[PDB]
Amino acid sequence: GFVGLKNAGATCYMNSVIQQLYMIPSIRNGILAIETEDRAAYNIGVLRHLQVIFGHLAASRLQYYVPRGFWKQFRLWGEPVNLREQHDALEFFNSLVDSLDEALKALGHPAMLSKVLGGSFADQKICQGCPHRYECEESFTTLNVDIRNHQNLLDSLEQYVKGDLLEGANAYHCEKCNKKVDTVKRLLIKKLPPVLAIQLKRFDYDWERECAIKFNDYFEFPRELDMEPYTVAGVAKLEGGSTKYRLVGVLVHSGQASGGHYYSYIIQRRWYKFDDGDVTECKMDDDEEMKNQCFGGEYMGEVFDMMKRMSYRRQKRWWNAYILFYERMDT
Amino acid sequence: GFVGLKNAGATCYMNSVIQQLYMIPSIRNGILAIEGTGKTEDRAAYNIGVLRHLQVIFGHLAASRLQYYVPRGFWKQFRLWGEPVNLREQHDALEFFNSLVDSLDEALKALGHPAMLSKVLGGSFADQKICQGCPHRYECEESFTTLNVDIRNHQNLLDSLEQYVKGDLLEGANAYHCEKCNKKVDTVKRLLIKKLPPVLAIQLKRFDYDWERECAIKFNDYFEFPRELDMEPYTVAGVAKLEGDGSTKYRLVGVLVHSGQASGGHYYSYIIQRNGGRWYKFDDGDVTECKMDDDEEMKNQCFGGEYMGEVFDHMMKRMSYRRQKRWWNAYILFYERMDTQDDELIRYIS
Amino acid sequence: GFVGLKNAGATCYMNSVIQQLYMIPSIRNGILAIEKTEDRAAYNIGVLRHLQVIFGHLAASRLQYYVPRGFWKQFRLWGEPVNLREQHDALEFFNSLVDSLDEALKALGHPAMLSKVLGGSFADQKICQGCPHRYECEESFTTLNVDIRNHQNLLDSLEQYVKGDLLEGANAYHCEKCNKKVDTVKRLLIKKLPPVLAIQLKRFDYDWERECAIKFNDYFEFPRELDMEPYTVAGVAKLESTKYRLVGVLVHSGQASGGHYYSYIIQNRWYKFDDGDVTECKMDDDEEMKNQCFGGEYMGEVFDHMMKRMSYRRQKRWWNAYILFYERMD
Amino acid sequence: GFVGLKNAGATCYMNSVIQQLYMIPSIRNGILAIEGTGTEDRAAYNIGVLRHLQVIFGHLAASRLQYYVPRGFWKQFRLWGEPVNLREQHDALEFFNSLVDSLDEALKALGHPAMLSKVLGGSFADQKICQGCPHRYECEESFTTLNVDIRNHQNLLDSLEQYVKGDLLEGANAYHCEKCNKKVDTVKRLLIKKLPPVLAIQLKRFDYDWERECAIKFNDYFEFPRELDMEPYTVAGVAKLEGSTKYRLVGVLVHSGQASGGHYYSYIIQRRWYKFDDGDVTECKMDDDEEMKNQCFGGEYMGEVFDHKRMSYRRQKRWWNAYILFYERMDTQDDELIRYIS
Ligand SMILES: [Zn+2]
Ligand SMILES: [Zn+2]
Ligand SMILES: [Zn+2]
Ligand SMILES: [Zn+2]
Repeated sequence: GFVGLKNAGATCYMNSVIQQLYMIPSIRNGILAIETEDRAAYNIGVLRHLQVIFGHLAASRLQYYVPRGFWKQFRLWGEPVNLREQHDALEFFNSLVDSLDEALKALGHPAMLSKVLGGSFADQKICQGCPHRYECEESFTTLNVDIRNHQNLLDSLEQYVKGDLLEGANAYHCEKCNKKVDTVKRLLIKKLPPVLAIQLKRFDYDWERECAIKFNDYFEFPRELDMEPYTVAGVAKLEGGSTKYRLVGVLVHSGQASGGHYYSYIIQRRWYKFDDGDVTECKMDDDEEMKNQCFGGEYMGEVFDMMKRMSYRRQKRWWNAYILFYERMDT
Repeated sequence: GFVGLKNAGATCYMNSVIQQLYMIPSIRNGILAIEGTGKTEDRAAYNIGVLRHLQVIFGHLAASRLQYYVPRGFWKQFRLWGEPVNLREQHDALEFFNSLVDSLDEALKALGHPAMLSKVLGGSFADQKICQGCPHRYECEESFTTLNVDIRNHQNLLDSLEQYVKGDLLEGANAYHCEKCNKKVDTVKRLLIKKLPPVLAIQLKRFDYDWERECAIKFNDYFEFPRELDMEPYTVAGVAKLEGDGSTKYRLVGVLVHSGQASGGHYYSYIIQRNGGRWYKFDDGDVTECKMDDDEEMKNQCFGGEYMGEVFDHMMKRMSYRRQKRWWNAYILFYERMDTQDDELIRYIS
Repeated sequence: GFVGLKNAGATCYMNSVIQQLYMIPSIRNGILAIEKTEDRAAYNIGVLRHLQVIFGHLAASRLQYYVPRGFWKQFRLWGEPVNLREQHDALEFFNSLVDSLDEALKALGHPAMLSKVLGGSFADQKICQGCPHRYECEESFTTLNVDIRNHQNLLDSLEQYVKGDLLEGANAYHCEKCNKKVDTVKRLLIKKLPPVLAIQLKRFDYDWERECAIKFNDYFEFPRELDMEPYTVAGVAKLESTKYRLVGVLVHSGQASGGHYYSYIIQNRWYKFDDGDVTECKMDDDEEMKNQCFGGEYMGEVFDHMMKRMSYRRQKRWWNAYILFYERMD
Repeated sequence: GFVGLKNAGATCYMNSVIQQLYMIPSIRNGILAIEGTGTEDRAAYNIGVLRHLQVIFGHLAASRLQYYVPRGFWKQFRLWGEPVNLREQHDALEFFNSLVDSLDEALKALGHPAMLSKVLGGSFADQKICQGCPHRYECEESFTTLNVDIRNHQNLLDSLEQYVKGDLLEGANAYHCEKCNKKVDTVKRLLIKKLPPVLAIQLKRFDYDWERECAIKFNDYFEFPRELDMEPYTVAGVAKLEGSTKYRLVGVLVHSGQASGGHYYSYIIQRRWYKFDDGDVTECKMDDDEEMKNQCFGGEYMGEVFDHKRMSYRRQKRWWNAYILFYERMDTQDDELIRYIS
């Protein structure tokens, strides 16, 4: 079927992301089709080394490719990479796509990854105690959604639209009126990308225990997604080109906040599970299995040990979806 | 022979502002030079109406033999954020100023000219976020027509201008989200001045609300400001010079003063006559002479603050020391840059 | 009870113009309300100041004429010093004077008054006939200069501004957008109309053969009432206030190089301002208007030989209107 | 390598200009960066023009195909109101003017500056220096190209000089000084007030002949340099004699053949030269001065013609030659071209 990627030590965060980029036809074919002084050669070398990986992923009959070249080339925000250290896979995704678009521009090409993954918000402030309204465009490569106060994607996406009331003491300063005014601040989507990448905000820091911490809360997301209710236009239609998406990719994280393990479930343009060296078949077409493998949450574990005693302990599903990739229905 | 402006009832907020614009030569000569002046469709005519009536006023200020002019056309024409103006009601002089420069600029643009008041009065900040726990830095441009400085927690202009540069440290639980690193990171948020205007209008933030009393209030705190001002330490260049990667000097030309309570009270303008061959007090219909060249008078009329009043009553038989507040003080400072009729404000652009 | 102005030698061109500006209410009262490149600004304020003095004496004093010694000393024509015995073009004088007075005001803070009162503009239009483009720019004017040699009356020569010139054939207009020559009408419409409209009859020119300036004394009639609408941007556009009354005729009499200037002006009734003497006149009557201002040839009836010979000879009326001043009804 | 553009019939005038615009980086990256594009008629029209140029620039940057077929542009584009017959030849400069005007209108309407006017736009100071009187008259006149005379000069510098020398309005044809109210001998000249970042220069090779009822082409010899100093033709430069002003040649839009037909193509420099001839973008020897001369300067030569046997020698014209030169200023992606202004 497919070709894997060897893990150097703790580079599943590289693999899980690359493999997801590889499986977007537009980025695969885009990258393979390409014929401060140090930074320019760096970025091109990253693009150049990604090409090689893409080449071997298309070509090879071997079960996995070792990307020794990428590992030596890659730097994460300038500094050198310890291949035994785990890193935020999103942080890695952000560093790679910047560098690729930097590398393309540097060879007089149009910014591909920004085009395929880039959207923008209309940041709207509607003043309620005065007639002023303010908006600026703010760009995004990922949509970052709340996991701790919502149980599914649609509800957390609606939070962008609902906004926050800037009120009383915490009121918005209207520049024109020269006063504090009660005001809705919300974010609508102005430009929807051909590929919509969504981060489930599962990671944070525990002050009381001096360490990074993972929220494994239950959180569900659909196979088909309609973004119209969250767009500028859509909200205008309510208030007085394709807006539909299908799930194609799930980047999972499994284990602790500091370490743990990354892998990627992806559709064949059925579902395959890309886990470092081994790209296996899986039941992601089944909804219960989608639920157990990705939605997270608690359950009652039924523990046995030589199977003589039976314990019943609350367990966390510590394996769950971190990043969702959705493809626009006209793409 | 300076002409005043009639007060309709509570219109000193218009007069004080208008007079300050009239006395900026580039604006005066710019506005008077615009020919062809004499819903979406409604607003372009409205805005040109505003421009037209200002031209008229400016005309009479420049020419009339009278002690004052009565700008009825303007009063009838002017609408503050849509609503028609009740001439008996006091308003924030800065609101008025904002509404007025916006309308003028929109009139001039509709007529193919540049946004004159935005060119003369407009600057811009560089809103810089400097991450301390990661190598990232984020910058965006934000325009301003007025620079707004804190009066409560500072005692002079220079120190409160320094607050823009010193910034605020976004830390701990309140830490900045670096979107590339995808984590909370300790960060300095600050504003440096990117573009300095030929005329720099400065708001002393003297008004707020009291929830306990359900009324607007005035902070009459002491606050001093100099006659010459160097803006370099607060600019992008000047801070880049200090860190290691056109005139920046300014002369005080005007003080728009507010006197009395936050709800009502009274506005008037002290302004320099820009001359080759001094200060005058423009108070609605009477433009009187004044001692604003002297620092002690400047201090008493504009710097605000508390003092000990020698109060005399009981047909002069009782002297009492009561603590008093100077409720008359500077609200808006006008500063004019040292390298300041410019032909390029009148030229067609569209 | 009007006051005259003394002629220094050949300064009737000054008087004729000054007296014509004195009788414009808005210019009189405007001037009377005003109390290398460094010397230019100081020169101009001298000129304004000195005119104010003349305006002062014309109104207040009851002498038969004023002598403007200071204005003579002060006034310079395009940098150079005035020779008080040298005749000059009264329009040159007018242009140099209105420039100076507006330059003086602008420096003193006031707005340009004379430009306001006398200034108009043209929409300089080019209408391409062989392509769809049109080009318009705005030119300004203090006087309107009309052809006299090829027209017999004011309305028809004003009409010439509108008729324009056809830029055709080998002399065609380059359309900048199309990048080729195209047949084009170039015309001037009046964009802005001044409260006082001043109009030049183009009577003077040069004769290369004789090495001297020429005067054309051709017949040329002008009405007491003028409608300017047909010559305006808006009037032409409608078709495809603006009313004036005559208030002053600046006359020139005699030879082109020398000769003599005086001003007929309305008070209610016409008065002839001729240097020191301000006699009354019959300019209310149309035959006098015609004989004094319109020019043209006539058959002179000459008597000589102690009244024993009558001979008929063609004669030119060498006394005629040079500059008309019209005031806008409002 | 480079992507060509398909000729629709007689649309090499479109392709030759577009390609030259595509190769100006500040225009390329400027046009591609404009979002929100993807009397009432003209606002939609002009934005449509911009949008369809964006897709072309899209395909020229991206495509691995040998040429792109700009079907959307052909449907969209109108020349002075009328729909364009794709079989008709047109003046390449007439196309260029219509296109820059339209792009500037689209941009102004979207709140951005007039990009093409910022990059290609200069202005003259139309001076009139009265010699018989102390008056001087001056007005600003904008230009999108410099138009230079080919017939009475042999090279760029001498014909640029002509602008400075001017015409003497004298004798009966003397200038009317408004202030002096007389005719006065006067120099009328055009000096360059503002120099653009890209300088487009028209060589005036086309006119009408009245005898023969048809358009004609002057193929006279006219040479131009690779490096060009514009200081002596500017206001300040003449003010000396009484931002960089140096330019590098980056572009030559050539016309080949008859006045009313013929063929356009574009030699453009690689920021080494390349020949953009509709669908085929080929290497060329434009770095060599003999090749520059033979391909662009025009003029007559002695042709050596061979037939069967027969070796005749007939005088002949180079009917292939430069029409429009594109020079790029030495101090020239600029964010201030894409900022909001309205
Ligand atoms: Zn407001
Ligand atoms: Zn960071
Ligand atoms: Zn045309
Ligand atoms: Zn002259």
